[PDB]
Amino acid sequence: PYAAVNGTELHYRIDGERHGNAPWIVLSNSLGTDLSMWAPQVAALSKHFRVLRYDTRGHGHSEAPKGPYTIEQLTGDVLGLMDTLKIARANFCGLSMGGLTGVALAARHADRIERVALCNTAARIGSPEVWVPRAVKARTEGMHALADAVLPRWFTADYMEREPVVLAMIRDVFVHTDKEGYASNCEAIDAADLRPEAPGIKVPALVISGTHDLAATPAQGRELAQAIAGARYVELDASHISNIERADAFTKTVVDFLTE
Amino acid sequence: MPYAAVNGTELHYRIDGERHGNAPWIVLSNSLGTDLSMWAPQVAALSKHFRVLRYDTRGHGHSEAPKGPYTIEQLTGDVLGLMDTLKIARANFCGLSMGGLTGVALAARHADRIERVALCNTAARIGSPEVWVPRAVKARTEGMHALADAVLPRWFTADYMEREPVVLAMIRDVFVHTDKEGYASNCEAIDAADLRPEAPGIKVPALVISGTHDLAATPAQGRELAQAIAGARYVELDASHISNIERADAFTKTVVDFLTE
Ligand SMILES: CC(=O)CCC(=O)O
Repeated sequence: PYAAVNGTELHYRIDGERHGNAPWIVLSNSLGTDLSMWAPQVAALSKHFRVLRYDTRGHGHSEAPKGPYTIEQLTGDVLGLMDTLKIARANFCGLSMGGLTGVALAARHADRIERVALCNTAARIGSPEVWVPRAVKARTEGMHALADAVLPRWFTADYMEREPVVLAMIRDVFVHTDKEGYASNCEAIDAADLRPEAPGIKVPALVISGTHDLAATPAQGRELAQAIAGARYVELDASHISNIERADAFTKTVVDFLTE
Repeated sequence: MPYAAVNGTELHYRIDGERHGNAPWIVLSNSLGTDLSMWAPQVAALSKHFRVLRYDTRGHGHSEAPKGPYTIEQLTGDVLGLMDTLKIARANFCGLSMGGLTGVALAARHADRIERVALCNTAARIGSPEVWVPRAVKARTEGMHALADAVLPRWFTADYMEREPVVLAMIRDVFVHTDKEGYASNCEAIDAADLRPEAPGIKVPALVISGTHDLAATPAQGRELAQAIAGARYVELDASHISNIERADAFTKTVVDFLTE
């Protein structure tokens, strides 16, 4: 399944009661992942929602158009996807760059968003010292070279040692991400600072951060939550891909929040 | 992502290791209801010694699901057409379940295309009409969620499943999103393939890996397979049917030492 959205082709995947009547949840992935990263949440979510997952532009089985990409393109893909599938309004749960997209969507397109879960993210993620070298390395050396540095930021060393099959699966998706699509998203993320509009988010919002997350910090998640009136901040004992390392605690947090 | 139009279909494939290097090739072939992510625990170790080709079997993953039923000849020709497309002249081959079955066909009917074969959680005749006929009906008329609850417990021991809920969820996600017609047509292929008369004809070094808890393809069938094949060797792992996941480390080691001996 693929949807032509902005003259760009996105791979997507639906779970839950299709004939049924349940609210939608849209899930939005981290840089260097694909929609498989949400597999631990799919069962619980499916009990309450129709679930829409997709591969972000430049990722997974989606197209990689010419970059640099921008936050507005990443926001527009989600809206266009929902347009295509005739989803008038949905809950939204995004991780890292997925959370950043959630910020833009919630601030600017609340008529399309019911509730927002903003996970392992910040209103402004990283800095040019992170994103510029990362995009050069991606472009000039390929993704295999990048995995060694990036993957340790995603999971604690204990989790990786204990779970070499999960790590190998996640690493395989990262290392096979289109290097240009990857760099072009590095550019979108670096260019995006949504700090000015976080305070304009008026939908119910949950911010999840990982205690051990160095890519988007607990301080950043608290800053994001404090900007949003009524936002709830939850910290998990995890690093950056918290929905995997702490799947049960993540899933329970998000489901409880969304079914309020 | 990479696709090749081959044998009258389109297959999604993936290459690891230096693709223009000089290391021998290895082609991996997946189980029914999986996609090429199932071999992710082996990729790192095999990339050290080999150029690695993985692919989504027809009806699976991101490959096309053409009109079924499928046959063991379509499945074999798929591997061959992919190799041909990549200019791969010969390769080691490691297949799990229907992948191991494909590997028996390939090693028997295409010895010159094959270096060494690892035939994993498999048999020269897998299951029986009493399993495959209702399976195909169920997949086609009820969809894959229904099948997942019956099939998945046959792939891992209870304890692994309890200990490894993230691995299970990811494997289940691929299984439940398999095209149902694609899956049923492969059921038909496997049920029709009885490679037992052809196995004694295999001329290349073979390794047979079986899981002591595998009910879908048994140790006993693993031994018969190994005994049909001149010089084949048999190794049994403390696992059920998807042994390259449940006992990844031992599986990897076994396959690597055998293929590089
Ligand atoms: C791989 C599959 O879907 C069936 C295997 C079995 O007979 O249990």
